[PDB]
Amino acid sequence: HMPANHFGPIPGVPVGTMWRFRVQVSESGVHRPHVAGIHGRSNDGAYSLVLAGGYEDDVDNGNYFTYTGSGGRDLSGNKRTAGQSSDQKLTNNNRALALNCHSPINEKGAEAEDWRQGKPVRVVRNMKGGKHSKYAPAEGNRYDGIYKVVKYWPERGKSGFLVWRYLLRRDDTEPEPWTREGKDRTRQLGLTMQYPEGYLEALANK
DNA sequence: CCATGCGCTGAC
DNA sequence: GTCAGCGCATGG
Repeated sequence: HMPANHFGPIPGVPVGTMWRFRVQVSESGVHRPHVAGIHGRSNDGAYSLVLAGGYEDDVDNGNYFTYTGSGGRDLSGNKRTAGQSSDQKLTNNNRALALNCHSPINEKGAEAEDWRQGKPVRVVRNMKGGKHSKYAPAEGNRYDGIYKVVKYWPERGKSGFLVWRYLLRRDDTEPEPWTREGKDRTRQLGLTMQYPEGYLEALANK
C-alpha cells in the first residue's frame, strides 16, 4: 500500500488503465483527490494531475502539454468551479507543482537544469478534455504515464488575469496509449473500461 | 478548526 | 445548453 506522498508509478497499474469516474481513480492511488486537478504538498511536490478541460489556458499536445495552476477563482456559494476573477498565486498546489521542476523554486518562474532529474508526476486524461484535445479518451479517465515539469512561469491568461503555467513532457518507457503501439499494447493486456460495481446495471434499468 | 476544489447530478 | 450547490478527501 503506497503512502499518499508516493512519487512515481503505482504497482500493478499499467499505462492505459481506464476508469469511468474520478473516485475510482482515487481508490487506485493514481490520483487521490477526487475533485482537485493536482495532488501535492507545498513542501514536497505534486504526485499527479488530471487534464479535464477545466481551465481555458490548458494546451494538450500529447508528449508535451501546458497545464494551468488552480485558483484565481471566487468559489463563494459553496462551488468547486468558476471563471477566473483574480490573479493566481504560487502557493498550495501551484507551489507543489513548481517544486517538481529540477531548479530552485522561483517566484518569477524557472526552467530545469536537466528536466529528467525532476520529480515524476502521474498524469490522467479525462474525456472532458476531448473537446479541445485529440489525445483525450473517448470515455472516462485514462492513465497516460509519467511526465516531468520542464519549466513554469506566470502570464496574463485569456481572461486577462494572471495564471501560472507549467510545461510538462512525458518520460515513460511505455508507449503512449493514443498511438498505434499504445492501442495494441492495451489490447494485448486486455485492459478495458472499469465501472463502479453495479453501475452498468443501474444505468441499464434506465 | 478552516480553506481549497480540472466532479457530478438533478433542475429549469 | 447551462446552471446552482452538495458530500467529502486532503492538507495545514
